[PDB]
Amino acid sequence: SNAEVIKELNKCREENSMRLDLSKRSIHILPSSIKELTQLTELYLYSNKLQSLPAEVGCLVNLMTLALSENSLTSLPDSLDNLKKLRILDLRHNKLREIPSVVYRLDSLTTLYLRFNRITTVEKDIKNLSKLSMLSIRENKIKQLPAEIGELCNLITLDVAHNQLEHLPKEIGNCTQITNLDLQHNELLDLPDTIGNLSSLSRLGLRYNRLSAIPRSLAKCSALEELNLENNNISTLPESLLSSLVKLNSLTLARNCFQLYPVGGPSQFSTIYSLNMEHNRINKIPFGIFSRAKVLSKLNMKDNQLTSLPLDFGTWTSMVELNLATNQLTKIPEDVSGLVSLEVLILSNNLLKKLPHGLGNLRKLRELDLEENKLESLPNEIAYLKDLQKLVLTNNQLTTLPRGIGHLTNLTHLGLGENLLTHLPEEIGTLENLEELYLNDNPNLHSLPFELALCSKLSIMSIENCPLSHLPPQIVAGGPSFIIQFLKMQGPYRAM
Amino acid sequence: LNLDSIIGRLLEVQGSRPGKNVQLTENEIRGLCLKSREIFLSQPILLELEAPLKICGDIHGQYYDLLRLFEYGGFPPESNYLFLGDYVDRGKQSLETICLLLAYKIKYPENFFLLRGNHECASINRIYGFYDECKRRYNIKLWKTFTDCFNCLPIAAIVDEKIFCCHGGLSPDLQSMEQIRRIMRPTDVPDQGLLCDLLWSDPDKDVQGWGENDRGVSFTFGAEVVAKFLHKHDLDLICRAHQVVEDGYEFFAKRQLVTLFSAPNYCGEFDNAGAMMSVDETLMCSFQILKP
Amino acid sequence: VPSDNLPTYKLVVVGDGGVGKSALTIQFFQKIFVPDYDPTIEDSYLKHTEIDNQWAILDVLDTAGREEFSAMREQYMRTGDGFLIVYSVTDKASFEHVDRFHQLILRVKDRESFPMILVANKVDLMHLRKITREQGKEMATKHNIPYIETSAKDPPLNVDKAFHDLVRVIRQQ
Ligand SMILES: Nc1nc2c(ncn2[C@@H]2O[C@H](COP(=O)(O)OP(=O)(O)NP(=O)(O)O)[C@@H](O)[C@H]2O)c(=O)[nH]1
Ligand SMILES: [Mg+2]
Ligand SMILES: [Mn+2]
Ligand SMILES: [Mn+2]
Repeated sequence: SNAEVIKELNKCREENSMRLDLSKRSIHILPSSIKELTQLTELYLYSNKLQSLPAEVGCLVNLMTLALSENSLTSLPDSLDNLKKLRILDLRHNKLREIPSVVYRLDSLTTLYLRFNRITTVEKDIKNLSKLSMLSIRENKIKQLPAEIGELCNLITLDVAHNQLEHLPKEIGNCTQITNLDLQHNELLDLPDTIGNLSSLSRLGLRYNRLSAIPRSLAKCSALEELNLENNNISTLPESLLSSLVKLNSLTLARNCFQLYPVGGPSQFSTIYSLNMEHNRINKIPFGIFSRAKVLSKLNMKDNQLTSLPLDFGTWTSMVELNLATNQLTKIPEDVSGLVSLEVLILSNNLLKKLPHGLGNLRKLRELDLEENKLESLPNEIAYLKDLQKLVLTNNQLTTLPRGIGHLTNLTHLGLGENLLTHLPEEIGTLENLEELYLNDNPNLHSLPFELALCSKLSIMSIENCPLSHLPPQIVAGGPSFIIQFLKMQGPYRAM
Repeated sequence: LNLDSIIGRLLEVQGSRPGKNVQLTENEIRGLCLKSREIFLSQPILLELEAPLKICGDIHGQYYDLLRLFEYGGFPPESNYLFLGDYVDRGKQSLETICLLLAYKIKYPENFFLLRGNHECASINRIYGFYDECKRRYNIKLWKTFTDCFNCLPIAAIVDEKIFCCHGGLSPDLQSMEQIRRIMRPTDVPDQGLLCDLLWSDPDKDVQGWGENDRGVSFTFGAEVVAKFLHKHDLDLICRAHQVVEDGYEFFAKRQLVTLFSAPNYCGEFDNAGAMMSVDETLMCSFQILKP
Repeated sequence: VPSDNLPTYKLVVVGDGGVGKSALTIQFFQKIFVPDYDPTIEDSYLKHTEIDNQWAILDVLDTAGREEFSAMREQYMRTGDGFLIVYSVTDKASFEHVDRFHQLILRVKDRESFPMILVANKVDLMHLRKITREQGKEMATKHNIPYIETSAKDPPLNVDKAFHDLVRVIRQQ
């Protein structure tokens, strides 16, 4: 309401308040009487409909915060020149097609946010803003940065993610106080060797670019806590990169061009807790590669070219989560019994026809995903997986379940769809915690055991494309809730 | 990726009798998915586009009907395109349809745009055909590769500050455009909330405000909702799809909203024309009717 | 289908960097878990939802936890009707800093007490957990505020409950 706006403006000069909050008021045009309120040090105009700022704002010469996020601004008045104490300028979510020329003259600025505009260029005048400790210009259309970026020697955070950069000026190396360098989602073909000059660098966003290699000088950025190269064109790493990154907690090589593990042997993996190499073309895991990876607890090899596992994979005793999905494995060796700490084992989209007896020794296993294999049976020893909560067997060749399945009393999710099941064992009735049971697309499943009625927590059951011809047609046409009620009422457990 | 060769073979069957497949290799199609996926993520989830632009509604895998659309409108890059979703399911050649669209997206990424429809969703296109077609002609691994790609599609577009486009429609929760920008990708489509409603909701003339939707998902919204939305965000038009309309397109709320449907004689059950909307340099629209 | 003239509750999520404020918020609104870390400057979310059969509009403001991202945080907090104070159970320093955020809220709002819930996040990470449930209930009792454990990771734990309970605190004051 414009009535309220002018009312709040009078209140401000009446109280002589140093802060004016006009956010979220649907303001199209700011009244020129704001020129009166020269005591202001903070002015909040965010979340309005401003297309321009009146020149009278240049009269607010004591402002240290000018907050304009989420408007429709297409420029700024040259009168902002007078705001010689301005420290924070927030211009996110506007419609600027360039950094307004007056912003390049606001040399007192330390904090400048330009996210989500339409900017294509950063002028050499950016060197005027030499006191900037935070520059964010992500989500624009910038293709190049000027060499003058190197004159922002107080920069702590530089965020140029979500642009169209093909290169970084080598002068980035002169911004030696940078701890956050955000370059993800650009078109970067390389990094400058001067990136090693940023000895305080601790967060480096590189994912979704076009990198073919990482400079050896990155080894100097020994405060890096994560290295995430996801979605680039990288196939190797510089010789001593990873062992030099002594604080590395996580390494992501996903969606690159890897065919082999990076050379350097086991010491490269001594500090990381997680290794993600999904979506590459890696054809083997080297013998002994994790012999020094004492804290590595998560390994993701999904969607590679593995046809077998290394001979020592039973020694991966620190592993808690293991994803081998979408490879070409034909067997799992009996030595799997060594992974007694494993909690998540993802094996979907492989060529497995059977599972080893040693599977029964995975005493901590909580999730086992085997969808889209060729499994013709399950070993009797799966009955020993007492921690198991989720068992996914969708799209396999199963004809029966072992009766021992009923010993998995912590199971909540059982996926049996798209199999060859002719019946469910009566022992399913001791799955006291079962909540989701998927039976869809078992075309020779003509009946269900009355014991299914003892699964008191069952709330999702799918039975589409099961004939279930031994049940009344009206009941199976009514769907799972009718089937279960029928099993309760017509079976021996109705009183229960 | 041999992009021009893929496009050539996809266009080779132009003129032939409908139904004739195009046998791209598995590695070619997965390459289309991977390369378009990263381009989708390199661009905003709320696209800001400029006219001239041709806007098309549902295709639903009617590949030869899509080839006719490009004949009337001009094959890229002769014209710029925005499609509003629902490329797969129902039709007979979902694969050829999506592959050509992805190839054009990779080839002309600044001039060709694809929004997400409610069928660009694994839980939906598992049921209505695309999964079956994938498993028939290739394999499940490829279908899941498509899902990774669909999960990255943008959700809405605004053309020249004035035309707001999405597949489904408005949401009770949509109060500022930056809420759409805060939708993270890759993502599945949720059962309810903003992203659901943008892909699932429908206008309705008999509803005052918001009403429940016969589909069992999301909402209906009335003409007064449309008017207040346009006024709030200083827009002139909502362009959406998602509902088959007899004459290819249908105005709503005194032409403040248009429904576009580009799949003529949809499924075979409906005797409907398709249509596209051409937007010129001055935001003047024109509607081309596509005969069955 | 929401009702008509609903009240709006402005909920503000505060806490140290990396504790999961944004992952909780995004799980709550978009129903996914975002695994990659992107520091927040400021973001907001809005939904219509029914809590205890009363319809509400929840406007949720997600704030910066990293020091170098924290420009304007006081002003954004100043507009709140209630707060989630979030710490990570794997991050001792984030738990210690609960007192600082509790003090910041009362000073910004100029009140001796104010609707707030203590949120102990990332409890799915059993083997890294450093702050016990006991320490957490103790911190909450010290400040006389509710305590809740959450996980933004699938399957999410108590995410809707945390936000809905904060609205209850606001209503019930
Ligand atoms: N295991 C697990 N990880 C979580 C959980 N919540 C967040 N994370 C992860 O922890 C990291 C930080 O989460 P985020 O929500 O960005 O933290 P924040 O509090 O918003 N950080 P900031 O204050 O800088 O904006 C992300 O990698 C996120 O996926 C959780 O409940 N469990
Ligand atoms: Mg955050
Ligand atoms: Mn649709
Ligand atoms: Mn449709």
